[PDB]
Order: sequence, then C-alpha cells, then structure tokens
Amino acid sequence: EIQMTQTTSSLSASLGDRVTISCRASQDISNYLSWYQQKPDGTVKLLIYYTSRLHSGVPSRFSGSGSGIDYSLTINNLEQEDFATYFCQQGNTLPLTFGAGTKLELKRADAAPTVSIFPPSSEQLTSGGASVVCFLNNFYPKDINVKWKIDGSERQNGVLNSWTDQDSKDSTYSMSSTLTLTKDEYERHNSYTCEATHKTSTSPIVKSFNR
Amino acid sequence: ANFPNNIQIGGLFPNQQSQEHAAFRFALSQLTEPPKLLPQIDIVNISDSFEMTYRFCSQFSKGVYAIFGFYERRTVNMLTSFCGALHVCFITPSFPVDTSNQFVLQLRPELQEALISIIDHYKWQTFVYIYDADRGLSVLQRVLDTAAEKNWQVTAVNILTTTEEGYRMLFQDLEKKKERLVVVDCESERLNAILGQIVKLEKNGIGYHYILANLGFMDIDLNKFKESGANVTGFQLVNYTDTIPARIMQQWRTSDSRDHTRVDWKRPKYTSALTYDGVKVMAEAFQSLRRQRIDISRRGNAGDCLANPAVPWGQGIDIQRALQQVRFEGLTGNVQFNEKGRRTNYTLHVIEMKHDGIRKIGYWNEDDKFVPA
Amino acid sequence: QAQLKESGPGLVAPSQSLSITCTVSGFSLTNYGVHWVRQPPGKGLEWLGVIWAGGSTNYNSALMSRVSISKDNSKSQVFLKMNSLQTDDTVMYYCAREDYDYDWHFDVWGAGTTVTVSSAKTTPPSVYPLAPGSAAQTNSMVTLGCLVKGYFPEPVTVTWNSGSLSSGVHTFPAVLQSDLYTLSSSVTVPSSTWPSETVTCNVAHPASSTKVDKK
Amino acid sequence: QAQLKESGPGLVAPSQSLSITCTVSGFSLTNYGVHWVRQPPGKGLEWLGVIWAGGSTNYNSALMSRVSISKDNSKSQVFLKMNSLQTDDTVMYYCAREDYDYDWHFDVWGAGTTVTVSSAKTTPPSVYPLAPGSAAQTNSMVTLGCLVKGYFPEPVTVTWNSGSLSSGVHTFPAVLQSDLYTLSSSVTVPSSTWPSETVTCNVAHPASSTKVDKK
Amino acid sequence: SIQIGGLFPRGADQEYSAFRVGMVQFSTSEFRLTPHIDNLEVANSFAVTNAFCSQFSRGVYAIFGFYDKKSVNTITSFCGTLHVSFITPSFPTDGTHPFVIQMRPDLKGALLSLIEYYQWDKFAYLYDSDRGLSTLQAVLDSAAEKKWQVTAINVGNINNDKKDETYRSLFQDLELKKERRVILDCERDKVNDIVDQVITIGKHVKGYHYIIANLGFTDGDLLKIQFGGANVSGFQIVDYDDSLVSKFIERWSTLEEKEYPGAHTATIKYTSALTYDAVQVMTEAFRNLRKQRIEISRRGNAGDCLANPAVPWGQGVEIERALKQVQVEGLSGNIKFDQNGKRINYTINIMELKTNGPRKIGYWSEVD
Amino acid sequence: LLKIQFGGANVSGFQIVDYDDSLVSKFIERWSTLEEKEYPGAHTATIKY
Ligand SMILES: *[C@@H]1O[C@H](CO)[C@@H](O[C@@H]2O[C@H](CO)[C@@H](O[C@@H]3O[C@H](CO)[C@@H](O)[C@H](O)[C@@H]3O)[C@H](O)[C@H]2NC(C)=O)[C@H](O)[C@H]1NC(C)=O
Ligand SMILES: *[C@@H]1O[C@H](CO)[C@@H](O[C@@H]2O[C@H](CO)[C@@H](O[C@@H]3O[C@H](CO)[C@@H](O)[C@H](O)[C@@H]3O)[C@H](O)[C@H]2NC(C)=O)[C@H](O)[C@H]1NC(C)=O
Ligand SMILES: *[C@@H]1O[C@H](CO)[C@@H](O[C@@H]2O[C@H](CO)[C@@H](O)[C@H](O)[C@H]2NC(C)=O)[C@H](O)[C@H]1NC(C)=O
Ligand SMILES: *[C@@H]1O[C@H](CO)[C@@H](O[C@@H]2O[C@H](CO)[C@@H](O)[C@H](O)[C@H]2NC(C)=O)[C@H](O)[C@H]1NC(C)=O
Ligand SMILES: *[C@@H]1O[C@H](CO)[C@@H](O)[C@H](O)[C@H]1NC(C)=O
Ligand SMILES: *[C@@H]1O[C@H](CO)[C@@H](O)[C@H](O)[C@H]1NC(C)=O
Repeated sequence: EIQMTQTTSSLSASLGDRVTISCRASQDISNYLSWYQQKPDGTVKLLIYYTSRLHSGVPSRFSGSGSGIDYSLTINNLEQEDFATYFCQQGNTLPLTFGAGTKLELKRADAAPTVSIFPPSSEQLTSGGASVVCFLNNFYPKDINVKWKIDGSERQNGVLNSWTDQDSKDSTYSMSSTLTLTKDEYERHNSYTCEATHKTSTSPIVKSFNR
Repeated sequence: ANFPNNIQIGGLFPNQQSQEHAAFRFALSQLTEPPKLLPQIDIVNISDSFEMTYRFCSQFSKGVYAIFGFYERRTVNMLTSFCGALHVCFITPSFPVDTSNQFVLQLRPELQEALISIIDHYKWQTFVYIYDADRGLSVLQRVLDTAAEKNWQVTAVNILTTTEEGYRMLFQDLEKKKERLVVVDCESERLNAILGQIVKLEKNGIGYHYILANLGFMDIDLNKFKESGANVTGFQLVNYTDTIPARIMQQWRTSDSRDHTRVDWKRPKYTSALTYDGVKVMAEAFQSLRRQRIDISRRGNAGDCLANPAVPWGQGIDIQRALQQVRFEGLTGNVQFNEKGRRTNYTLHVIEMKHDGIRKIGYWNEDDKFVPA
Repeated sequence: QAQLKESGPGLVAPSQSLSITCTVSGFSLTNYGVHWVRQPPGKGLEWLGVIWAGGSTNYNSALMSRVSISKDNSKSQVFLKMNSLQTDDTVMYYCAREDYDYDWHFDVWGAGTTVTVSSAKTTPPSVYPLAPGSAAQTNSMVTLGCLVKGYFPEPVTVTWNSGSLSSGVHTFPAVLQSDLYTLSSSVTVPSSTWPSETVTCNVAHPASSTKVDKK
Repeated sequence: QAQLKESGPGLVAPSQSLSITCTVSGFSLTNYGVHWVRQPPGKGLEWLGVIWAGGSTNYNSALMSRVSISKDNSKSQVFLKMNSLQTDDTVMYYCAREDYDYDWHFDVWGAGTTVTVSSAKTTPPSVYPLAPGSAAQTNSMVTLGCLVKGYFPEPVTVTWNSGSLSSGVHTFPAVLQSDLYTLSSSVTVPSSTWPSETVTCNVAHPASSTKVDKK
Repeated sequence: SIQIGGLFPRGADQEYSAFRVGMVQFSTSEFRLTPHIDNLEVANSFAVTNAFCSQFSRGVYAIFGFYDKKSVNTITSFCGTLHVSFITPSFPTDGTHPFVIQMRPDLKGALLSLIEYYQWDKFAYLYDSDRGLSTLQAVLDSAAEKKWQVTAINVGNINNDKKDETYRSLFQDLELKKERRVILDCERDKVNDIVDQVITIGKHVKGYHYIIANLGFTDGDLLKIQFGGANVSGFQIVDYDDSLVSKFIERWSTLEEKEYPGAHTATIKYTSALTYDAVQVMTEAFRNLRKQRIEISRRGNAGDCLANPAVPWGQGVEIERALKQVQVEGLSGNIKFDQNGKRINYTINIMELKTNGPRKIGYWSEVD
Repeated sequence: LLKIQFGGANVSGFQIVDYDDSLVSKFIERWSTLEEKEYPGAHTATIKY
C-alpha cells in the first residue's frame, strides 16, 4: 500500500527555535495528511489538520506546509509542553498507514558520562548467578557505547543494555548495562572492567574492580 | 518606442461569412494613422461558455489588449466576471443587460424607457407584451414595474416555450375584445419568422396596434404588411439620410466599387452600424493613448488565463480612461459613453407606418425626454 | 476536555481471546467514529480497524477475520476483541476518534495499553542489592541499586523508601531473557545519609501482586 | 487617550510676568474644568488654582492676587498668567482636569514644566574631561567623564557620540553655585575601545544654544 | 478511494456542517470518499472557473457544490463539455442539461396547484431575481391561460442601505389596487427582511394573505407573524413527523456549536437537508459501482481544463447513468430521478400557519 | 417609537424636555459626544426625563 516514511528520527532543538519536521509518502496524497503529538505517557492529541490548518484547542505556535508527497510541520518556539513525539498520518487510501515518527529533544551542555560499576551481591551469588551492573548517568547526548571486559578479555554474551528517556530537570540521560553470568564463571575471573565511550572523551572511561 | 505600430485586437464572431465580418473589415480598413490594429478573430459558437472561455483565454494568452465581440443569454455574466477579474475591456453591440461594470462597453442603447415614453404618449391601460426568451428579462422587468406603478394590465407572452397551438389559443383569446394593443420585443432574425407566423392570421387588421421594439425598423421585412391594417410603430437609430452617415454610406459604397468586398448588401443591419462605430471608438481611444504619450507594456510570455490568485493587469484602467472619453458624431449619431459603460446622449426617432405612409412622429432622448414633430 | 483511556489484560496465552476496553470522555460516541490501531515496539504503527457512528465497521485486509468491535454509548466504551494471537502480539494498542475537517482526521486519541502474548507462568521477582563495594567517598552523593531478576510478566513498580527519597532516582526499564524479566533501579543519596539513613527499595509485581522490601 | 503637556519660558527675571501654556488632547475642554498646580523640589505640592467649564474660576488663598487663568477651546489650551515672581519660584508647574466619581478628583494630569526665576545672565558652559589617570586595566570596562561647569540656566543635553554610545551612561544631575550650573556625565566603554575609538561628549546648552564637543 | 471535489460559498456554515455529518454518517466499508473542499465565492464566475479547473486538475469523478443564477450556464457548459457529473442542491434549471443532478424539486407547479386550490384571480407577486425567472414565466403563462390579475414586482434590485422608504413606497403602491394578497418568492434572508418591514408598517393583521414560496417554510422566523391573524401558507420538504427525520434532529441538536457552526437548532435549513440527502445518493451510487464490479480507477492526470480538443472519457457517461439509477429514502423522502437529472416521485407538504404554530393540511406530488 | 411609527395608529403623549430649545440642544451636543465607558447611558441622541 501507500508507504509513509520519515528520515528524521530524533531532533535536537532549544527553547524558542523554529524547528521543522519533514515527511514523505509513496505517492501524492493531495495534502490529506495530519500531524499529531503524543506525550511520553502515551496520550496522543492532534496538532495540525489537512497539512495547513490548525485544530480548535491547539496553540498558534505550530503550523504546516508542503505539497505533492513532501509535507512539513513547523514550530516557531519550542516549549516545555512541546517535548513530545510528532507523528504524520496519511488519509488517502485504506489502510491508513501512519508515519515513522520523530522525537524532539532539548539541547544542553555535553556532559561526560558518570560511570559506576557494581559487582554482584552475596545473596545473588548464593543462588548461583552474578550480575555485574554498570550505570552511566548524567550524559549528553544519548550517543554512548559500552564495553565489558573479564580479566582483559572482551565478552559480548550475557550483556543487556537499557536506555532511559531524557530527564525533564537536568536534560541528561542514563544507561544501564548488565553482565549476567554463573557462579563458576564469576569465581574464575578476578578483574572485571566496564568501558564507556562518549563524545566528550575520545578515550573510554574504564571502571575496573578486583576480587 | 513609446507605442508599437501593431496593436493586437481580439475578436469573437458567431458566423463564418456574414455582414458583420465585412463591416468589421471595412471599419479596420480606414486605419491609416498609427497604430495599426491587427485583428485576431475567432469564428466560435456563442452558446457554449466552454468554447467562449477557451477563446477568451487564448486571446488573453496571445497578447490582445481589447476584445470586440458578441454574447448571448448563456454568456451574459461569464464575460462580465472574467473582464472584471482580468481588467480587460470588452466592447459589444449585443443586447444591454442590467448588471454590468465599467469594463463592458454596451454599444446598443437602452430601449425600455423609450417604450414607456411611447405608451405614456398613447396612454394605454391593457395590452399584451410578447417577449423573446433570450433577451426579455431586463425590459420586461421595467415594463412590469411601470405597469405596477401606473396601474396597467400587461399580458406577458413568451416565444420559445409556446407552440403554434399556443399562439392560436392566445390570439383566439385576444380576438374577443375591441382594441388589440400588442408590443413585440425580439431579435430580427426571430422577428422575421414571428411576423411570417402572424401575417397568416392578421388578414382583417382592424384594431391591431403593434409596436415592434427594435432599432432596425427600416430593416424589418414590412412587405408582408401590404393591404393590411398595420398600426405598426417602430424605433430608428440610423435612418441613413444625415450628412455624416450618408458620407459613411458613400465611403463604403466606394470601397465596394473599387475592387470587391465580402457578403452583399441592400438589406442593412443596425448591428453592423454599431460594429463600425465601436471600431471607430477603439481607433479614437488608441489614438488618444498615442497622443497622451502613455506606453503600453507587456510581459505575456504565454501568460496563464486562470491563475491562483488573480493577477490584475494594471495598465487596463488607462484603457478604461481611453475608451470612456470617446466623443463623436458617427453612423449611429452622437456616440458617447457614460461612467458605467452604456450609451448616454443619444436620440431615437419614432416612425409610424400605415398604408404606405412613412411618417416621422418625433424623437426621444434623456433630457427633453420625448418630443413629437 | 476529551480524554481516551485504553486498558487490557496485559498477559494473555497464545491462541486465545483478548478484550481491550477504550473509555472516552469529554465528547459523545453517537456522532463520531472510533479507530483501533496497533503499535509494534521498534516497528511502524499499523491501523487495525475502525467503526463509524452509524454502525459501519471496517478492518485491515490481512487480519479481517481476527478483530471485532462493539460499543456502548451509555458508558462511552469501545470493546475490541482479538483472537488467534501469536507470539508477535506483544505490542501496544491505541484508540482514537475520527472526524471530517476536509480530510478524515484522527483528533482525540488514547494512551494505549501494552499486551504481551506469552504462555509463560507468572512468577514473583527476586530482589538483590548493589552497593559500591569500596567505601571511598568520591563525592558528596553515593549511589546504590536494586536488581529485580526473574519476574513475569511486565511491568512492576519500584519505589525508594515508599516514594520519599526522590533525589536522583534512576529507574531503568526491564529486559527479557529466557522468559524472565530483569529490571534495575538506582538511588543517589548523600554520603552522610548512607548508611546512617534507612534506604529501602519496594518492588510491587502486579502479575503475582508480590511486595518485596529490600534495604 | 487623554494627554496634557505644559510649556513655558523656563527662565525669567524677577518681578516679571510668566505665561504658561497647557495643551490637552484626547478630550474636550468645553464641559470640564481645568486646575493648575505648582510643585517645589523636595517640598509639598500645592494647587495654584482652578477654572470651571462655565466661566467660574477660583485661586488659592495665599497668592490669589498673583495668578490668572484663561482658556482657548479651539486649541484646547490653558493660559496661566503669573506675575510678581520671587526668588523661590524655581519650581515645576502642572495642569489637570477635574471629574466627579463620587468625589472631586483629578483624572488626566500633565507632565509639567520647570520654571527657574533668576536675574542671572545666560552664558555658555565649559566642558572639561575626566579620565581615571592610571592606565592600569583593572577591568574590561573603562569609565570616562565630562564636567560641564559654568552654565546658565538649567538644563543642558549631554550625550556621548551623538547618542550612539549608550552603554553604561551614568549622567549625574547638575548643582547650582554662584548662579552657575555644574553637571557631570560618565560613560563606560570597553578597555580595547579606548583610546582606539573616539568617544566624544556633546553638551548642548539650550539657554545659549551652545554646542560643545569634547573628545 | 474515490476523490471528489466540493465547492462551497463563503458563508455556508450550516451546509458544510451537514455535509460533515453526512460524510461521517454514510461511511461505507468497501471504499472511502475524499472530498476536496474549495471555499470560494459563488457569484464571481472567475473564482468558480478557477475552483473547477483546480478540482479537474486533481482528476475527480464527481463535483458537488452550489451555483448562482449568474453562473448557472457556466456550470452547465463546463460540466456538459467535460462530461463530469455535477450534484447540486441549488435551484432547478430551464432545460435538460446533461451531467447536472439536482436536489430541489419544482416549486412552480406546487404554487400553481395552491392557487388553483385557493380559487384566486388577483394578487401580487414579490419575487427575487437570484434563482432565475422560471416561476415568474410559469405564473405569467398561467395568468395568460386562466385570465388572472398578477402584479409581478421584483424586490432584489434594492440595496440594504436605503431599504426603508423603498419598501414603504412599494407597499403604498400595492394599496392603490387594494391588494389583499401577496406571494413572496425570496431567499432565506430577504423573506425575513420583508416580513420585518411588513410588521413595522403593520400589514399582517387578519384581512391579508401571504405565501412563502420556498422549501424551507420553517427556516424563517414565524413567531413574529404567528399572532398576527393573516393566514400564511408555504411549502415544506423536511417533514419532522418522520422517524428518520426525528432521529436526525435528535442527533443534530445535541451537536456542539463550535465544532459544527449553525447546528445547535431545533430545525435545519432545506439546503443542508438536501446536502445530507445528496451525500446518501452519491454513497449509494458509488456502492452500486463497487457492487457491479466496474473498474473506472485512474490517477490525478486528467490534464488541463483548457485542452483543445477537450477529449471526454466514456466511463463517466455510465456514472450519470448510475446516478439516474438511484432511488433511496432520505430527509426529502423518496429520491428517484429521470434520464435528464430532475427529481421524480417526490412529496411536498403544504403548511398553513395556525395559532399554536405550523400545521400541515396535505401533501402534493407530480403524479397526482 | 420607530416600531409604531409606520403602523397607522395615532399616538399621543406628554413631553417635559423640549428638544427645540437652544440650551437643550447644547446639552444634547455636549451629551452625545461622551464616552460610554466613562459615562454609561450617554451615547444617545435623546435622554431620559
Ligand atoms: C452551440 O452550442 C450549444 C450548446 O450545446 C448548442 O445548443 C444545443 O443544441 C442541441 C441541438 O441538437 C440541443 O440538443 C437537443 O435539442 C433537442 C431539440 O429538440 C432536445 O429535444 C434535446 O433534449 C437536446 O436538448 C441542446 O440542448 C442545445 N444546448 C443548449 C445549451 O442550448 C448549439 O446548437 C451550438 N450552436 C452551433 C452553431 O454550433
Ligand atoms: C452630453 O455630453 C456633453 C458633455 O461634454 C454635455 O453637453 C453636450 O456638449 C457637446 C459639446 O461638444 C454639444 O455638442 C455640440 O453640438 C453642436 C450641435 O448641437 C455642434 O455644433 C458642436 O460643435 C458640438 O459638437 C452637445 O450639443 C451638448 N448636448 C448634448 C445633449 O449632447 C452634456 O452634459 C451631456 N449630456 C448629459 C445628459 O449629461
Ligand atoms: C384564510 O384561508 C381561507 C382559505 O382556506 C380564505 O378563504 C376563506 O375560506 C373559508 C372556507 O374554509 C370561507 O368560509 C371564508 O369565507 C373564506 N374567507 C373569505 C374572506 O371569504 C381566507 O380568506 C383566508 N383569510 C384571509 C384573512 O385571507
Ligand atoms: C387620530 O387619527 C386621525 C386620522 O384621521 C385624526 O383624528 C381625526 O381628525 C378628524 C379631523 O377632522 C376628525 O374626523 C376626527 O377627530 C378623527 N377622525 C376619526 C375618523 O376619528 C388625528 O390625526 C389622530 N389623533 C387624535 C384624534 O388625537
Ligand atoms: C390604425 O389602423 C386603422 C386601420 O383600420 C386606421 O383606420 C387607424 O387610423 C390607425 N390608427 C393610427 C393611430 O394610425
Ligand atoms: C413512488 O415511490 C413509492 C415508494 O416506494 C412507490 O410505492 C410508488 O409506486 C412510486 N411511484 C412511482 C410512479 O414511481
């Protein structure tokens, strides 16, 4: 069917910037597309109808333009309530395929990732497992890499990564890395190291612990 | 380089070979002073507004500056709308409508107030008004308003929707009273067939007082009214005897006799006289544009007729100040436009005919309204 | 203001039924239409179906024999029934209101509920603490953590000291491994508060309703 | 909107007349009364008098034989004539309109003009520079000044480079000594701008119309 | 997906609201319509031609909208040449124009039947020249055939800035023949102004008679001439006693004024009801095309509207032949069409005004 | 009285403020030019008794 797509996946802007979000379709829809905003809790509301008009209830800060297959939404000034996911919805033919969606983000100072490595507890080792944790908090932006090392040897199995959303207070991010192994694999290794690669430092910050 | 010698003039015509083509070509033939008007004519149907709109847009994209043509009941307000939008003047000898603007120059003068003057002269109460279905909407309005004001009894009769048995029944109803007052208003090409229908029924002729509301009363085939009681009284704008109109007559007779012209003569039309005078208006207007040293520029490199939004050609109002201020004494008498684009300062003669009596009652104007002679 | 809320069972077995309830408020469901749509995690959002205000209902071409819609205008509720579920049904479900504003537009949408289709059994989580190990005061703020491993199904509620300590609380999302949920939470307390002040993490699993407190 | 502006000679000799013109706008003076009031610097404001819309006029009890009032409704102006001016007439004058809003109140007042009654002669001022002396860059902003001494009468217009340099302009008020005005103006330019850029102070004395430019 | 074009005059708020209600209400399962809304003028034929060519550039299959009396021939010409059907709730035309489907039935024959039922010979006829001159020619032909005394006066040539002495002179000249009887044929705004000026000059007491020649007889304000005494007649197309009409009013009056302008009323204008019926007619015709398995699908490459020669596409000729094959039930009752495009087998109620309000006295059809 | 003017029923009444006087005309000229927000009920050509 009509495939909708959006190249921009994550946009960075500040308070008071005229930010544009573009969208393309498989064919001409004759401006029969809408732009909607969805908050981080999951609640979604409409922002712009028929690609050029504004709905009753939305502010006058947002607008839209475009033609043919290329449409665009525009914001004159970003606000604290404007931090949401923008999605384009086409209404030409059934089934109505929605867009991929972009997520706005607040630009702040490039902070180094505060890394903290924690070994497993004795109660977890009494069950037969060992989960080394690595928390990288207060970083900007979200582009960061994690590397695990067991006595110098890099291990890729048993690594779980969890990324969180941007905080609404300090405009930073947090990431969690979990290296889960057995008790015999944890007792056979003494030094475990976690390396965090950020944009602020070309060398990865390494936090190591012995046994 | 203030004004080019060739000014393109668009034209719209219903017929291929007719009297109006020869009148238009003769009216362009007298052009010896600069600039020369290059005709761009279109032999097009008038009743289809798609074809009229396409020829209008083709002449507008080709680069004309003033369009002279005709229209019909199905094109009364489409051309007014396009000319009010694109600010391009249109000059026509067709039937004058009520609602228009400054860009539509109606060469044919008004007719209903002279009819009110004639009926006020004869002091009628009960009469029958036969109207054409193509133009009886503006005159019939004023006739019914005057009938409501002066307490008259007007019986309105349409032409197109009534069949011949309807004509038989209406004249069977009209032959039941003493005096029979009938005013007929239709075009002459229809009036010939209508009067051919009537003369098979008016063989008595006693009490039948007709008024043919038409500016071509000398052009009506009245030879069917021989040995009849025809009380027929008509109007005349050009009776062709005055010195300047007879001079124009002699000029086109000489231009006939030099080599050749188009389709023949001896049965003239007032529409051809209006055509000649309108082309003379356009010639005097372009001469006034030349002698006032006002340039007419153009950027029409295949310009779009239909655009969003509208692009007004701002020079045309100067043409509106050129065509409006034309003032002369031509073939239709005193030629002069008002501020709205209609005929003002004009005079219509009233001619009664009965038993080979060609009598001139008087004339009609707008200041001394109707006087006899 | 008009608000829509989607709710479901969350955990359903394979090849079974699924009843989603969409409650709308602030408007009337007698003159507007409803639309139910799915959302896969990491993929594009697809429209499941729609029902009109006059009783007309349509669905997608691929699963028209798997979705049904009913409505109750007195409670302003929309019941979406989905059967023949597979392992790829761990998605989100959303409901929206449709309107004509020179185009068929979706004006008032909902929050959407997460449905995880799996045949695994619900088990209580296992809470473990995580300290820094070395007692070196690197800063005025020290971080501790709690790891809840071996849970079914998602999600749980992790708080620190019954929601009293909310300074630097870094709750992370859970991951899945061998049909087992693993989640982590982090708290940043002062250097003099730890271990002078009691910091207890409370994990509540709503699948088994298990409440675990770990200091 | 209604506005009022008072104008006059400003400087006059003692034992002479004084004609003040109050121009009002935004309303009409045919159906309302106009009052005139004086104001000494640092003292209490006193009402000079009032005139009604119907030709009635009253004055203060202390100087009833020293003030007169007239009005031109075509120009909406009020002419206040004051004779027997003393040395304590260096005051401000304002005009207002009266209204009834359950009490007799002054609705639209004026800006007021400053009148200085003195028998001194008008002379041009003398502009002298004032630099910090030491060229040690204690900060990125260096302050310079101009002292206009020996002026008659008050006031003068002191600008920096024809109003272009308006960053940190600290113009001080003028003082009077032996019927001579002494004023100081201070500007704060950058450390690299001086002495690389020309900062010229322009002092215009309107009593003698003396324009002095000092770089 | 069927793409159509929609033209609406600047000021049509209730009609576009009823169009939105009809588009939400009559959504089908096999397809979906997509109207292209053009809110332009209706009297200026230049903007109408621009909207027509803009809708034709998108390659639409049908065009819905109104037309003025100064633009009826433009619509019939542009829709007869390009062979594109035009569905309209506006006034009927004088002739059998192809690709013109109309929603308003005849008003002239019902008015002649009402005069022949009331047994009249002398009256006044205050008309307006914004919907053609069909009824005027009809009543003048019937006055010539039945020997009547019709004082036919236009009222549309009077401006809104001096409409106080002109109406006084008009109703003073109507007292010269002592006219006890006036038939009003005006639009939904001029009727209210004429009734207000009659109430101002005091000509609504028992002794006079009035007929409001429109389909929306309850659309005007009739509380102001209810206690007057002059019995007032008119014609109604929206019978509120029907179950479907009562359900539509119950779903209509509960709507939001801000979401739908001009919708928080107990009644509805006749043009809005004909729009709601035309949506049902177009939906039934497109469903008959979806059921007959006729493939007419194309793209938005129909070309320019000024092509020479403008070549037609023949599958539209069936579409008008589909539109004549529609016989449904809507707010105007039965909907059945002829081969030309006019309405057949319709029913118009004749409303007389009583003291308690409007009361029906009977119905009228064309076969009886 | 503009609504019972063209009706035809003759209407009598009593007036205490004659508008044809000079002082009354001056008071109306000073009255109708007043701001309605400053003085409510003053932007009329007439005045209550
Ligand atoms: C210029 O274009 C107009 C518009 O098409 C032409 O008028 C049309 O003439 C035809 C004649 O066949 C009419 O068609 C049929 O007429 C018969 C008459 O008996 C009628 O019974 C049919 O129902 C059908 O109407 C057609 O209606 C008519 N159209 C209009 C708008 O008047 C005209 O003939 C063209 N003139 C030239 C010189 O090309
Ligand atoms: C009619 O147009 C003019 C406006 O300029 C007004 O009166 C007319 O003025 C012209 C001046 O050229 C008169 O023409 C003259 O006619 C005599 C013969 O009578 C001729 O010998 C002169 O050489 C000259 O051409 C004209 O008679 C005169 N009157 C009329 C009735 O045209 C007048 O204001 C305009 N009419 C109205 C109703 O406004
Ligand atoms: C009110 O309408 C009636 C028609 O139904 C007009 O004619 C009256 O008809 C009744 C028959 O039901 C007769 O009994 C009356 O005598 C008729 N009236 C007259 C004056 O003859 C009636 O004229 C209308 N009312 C007005 C004021 O015109
Ligand atoms: C009431 O209206 C009538 C209008 O005719 C006037 O009173 C009439 O005056 C004439 C004068 O000759 C007399 O016949 C009567 O006094 C009245 N006529 C009738 C039929 O009663 C007058 O303009 C109005 N005002 C009044 C009477 O105060
Ligand atoms: C009208 O015609 C009749 C024919 O009998 C004639 O006797 C009469 O004089 C004519 N009337 C006029 C005014 O010409
Ligand atoms: C008109 O419609 C009604 C309702 O279906 C039907 O009973 C009747 O036969 C129809 N009459 C004609 C002449 O079509």
